[PDB]
Amino acid sequence: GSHMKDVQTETFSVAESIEEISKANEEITNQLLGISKEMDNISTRIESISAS
Amino acid sequence: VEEGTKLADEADEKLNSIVGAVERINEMLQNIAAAIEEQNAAVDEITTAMT
Repeated sequence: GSHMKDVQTETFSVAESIEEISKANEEITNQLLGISKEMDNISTRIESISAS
Repeated sequence: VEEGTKLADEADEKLNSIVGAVERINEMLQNIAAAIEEQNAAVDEITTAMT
């Protein structure tokens, strides 16, 4: 298989890329949780400012 | 004595009218003293809020 010597170079590049995306979309999902909590802190505080 | 008793009976009425009138001033002044206790409670409520 002459061109399978290139199909490994291609499928290596996709396999190394997709595995970075797989932890990077977990790093983003973690950041979205931390933002959500901090917007809830802003939300909570603007209610205390409304009562003040 | 005719015009001494006339002016003195008018000075009686105009001075017994002061013993009520400056007591009516006093009654109003006790009512602004009572309002100062509310301003002190209210500014203490505003100060803990602004802090």
